[PDB]
Amino acid sequence: VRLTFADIELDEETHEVWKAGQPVSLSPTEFTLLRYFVINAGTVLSKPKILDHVWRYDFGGDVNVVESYVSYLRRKIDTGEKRLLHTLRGVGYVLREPR
Amino acid sequence: VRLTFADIELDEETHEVWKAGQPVSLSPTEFTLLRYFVINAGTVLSKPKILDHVWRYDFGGDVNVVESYVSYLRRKIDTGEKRLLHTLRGVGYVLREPR
Amino acid sequence: VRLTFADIELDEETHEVWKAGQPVSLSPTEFTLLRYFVINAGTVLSKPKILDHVWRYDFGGDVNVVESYVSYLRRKIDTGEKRLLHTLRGVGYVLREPR
Amino acid sequence: DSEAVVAVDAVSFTLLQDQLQSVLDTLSEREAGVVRLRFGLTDGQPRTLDEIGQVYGVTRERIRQIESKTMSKLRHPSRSQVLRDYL
Repeated sequence: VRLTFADIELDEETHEVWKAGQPVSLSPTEFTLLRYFVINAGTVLSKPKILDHVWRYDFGGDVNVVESYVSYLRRKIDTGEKRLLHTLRGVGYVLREPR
Repeated sequence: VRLTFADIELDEETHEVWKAGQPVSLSPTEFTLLRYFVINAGTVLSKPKILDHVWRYDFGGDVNVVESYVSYLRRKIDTGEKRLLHTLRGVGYVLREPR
Repeated sequence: VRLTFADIELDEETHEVWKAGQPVSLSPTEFTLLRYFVINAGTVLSKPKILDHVWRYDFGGDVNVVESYVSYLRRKIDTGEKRLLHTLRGVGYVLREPR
Repeated sequence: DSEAVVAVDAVSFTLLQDQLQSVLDTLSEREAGVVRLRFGLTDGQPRTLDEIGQVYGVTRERIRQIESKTMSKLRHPSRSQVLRDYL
């Protein structure tokens, strides 16, 4: 029932994420964002898509909050400047494996 | 029919506990809280669902009652500040083995 | 087949009871109640099921009858204020020994 | 024509609208209104917790609790079975 890809292993029931096998704590919104990313590994998700699903439907703010959350997740799990959390300009973010 | 979680021992047949070698007493509502926590051990319980499962369905009161009850638990089950029974802000309560 | 707990003794044939071998005369109603709690020793028993089983289903009025019962047993079989038939408020009563 | 109306899903949608209206009516008026303005059924905009709180005179935490309770009781077997076929 766990959602995993490469080095990320998220267990919803126990509510924990593993990045090479040590405890690491995230804020919730970031946690459900990571859950949305992992459940759709290899498929790019649009910015309004993420805003409507992982944030509330009536989010009246500005977009860059999602980019701040993505930066949080990247600096949390993706240490190097070559990342597994890829970004496609104008289309959004995705969690594939680099080729 | 018995209930166990590491150093936590619960028998619901005659409603008794033992922690690390000393039986203790507890209120019925908080006892039912502990029973729910140990049957759903390893799984996160949301406070909505917690109240719906342990207290009255038509409970029109506030939400700080569950915080008071879990505090009453914590001053009886785990002495250390690092906590066997843990809290996730905005997601609810959970029971774990300390890491 | 004669049933005892700790030192209190009961016969299901001659319906005589021994308070650690001491004589006692008991009314039939709480006699059957006591016989009940001996036959299911190791379990806490609450008024809904007390008046359901040891009292007729037609009894739909007062509820404090079992409290008065346990009061007469308390004054009768135990001299000390600390009684072997412990009471858990809201979940009824249980038959144990001090730890 | 991808954008053309299929003329059958429209009938399905309007019947779903009527059935959802009836199901919401089965519940209490307070909870039905909370759900309606939370999901934007009367109008296009789905209102926020602060908006429903300021229009109903109730604390936002209490409104969240009552919304969760309404959702849980709306997940009830008969309603779920009735709405299942519309998918």
